[PDB]
Amino acid sequence: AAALSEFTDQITGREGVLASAARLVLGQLGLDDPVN
Amino acid sequence: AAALSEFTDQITGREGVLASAARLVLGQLGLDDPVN
Amino acid sequence: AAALSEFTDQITGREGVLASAARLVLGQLGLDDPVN
Repeated sequence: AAALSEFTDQITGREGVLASAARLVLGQLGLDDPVN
Repeated sequence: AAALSEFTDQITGREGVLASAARLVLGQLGLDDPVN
Repeated sequence: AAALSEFTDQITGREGVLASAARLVLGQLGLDDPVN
């Protein structure tokens, strides 16, 4: 009953979904830098 | 030809879409703090 | 009133969306070859 495949698939699918969506909404991320 | 309505609507709608996607993909954001 | 930007943006965004959907629904495309 190894069911890790479905959780990995959904994690990858929503990751791709957010990556595709956030590219064109001009939502910049990671503008911060470690300055401490 | 005041078309600002459509750009404002799409910005808000895709912002809502990414917010909806964010919560259930356990993607924590803003974990950083200003420590400088 | 140059509005080509919004049509280009939506075309690219939905193209990215369909590409994102394609690669986990195991929908193989282009399996055909020109054999004529």
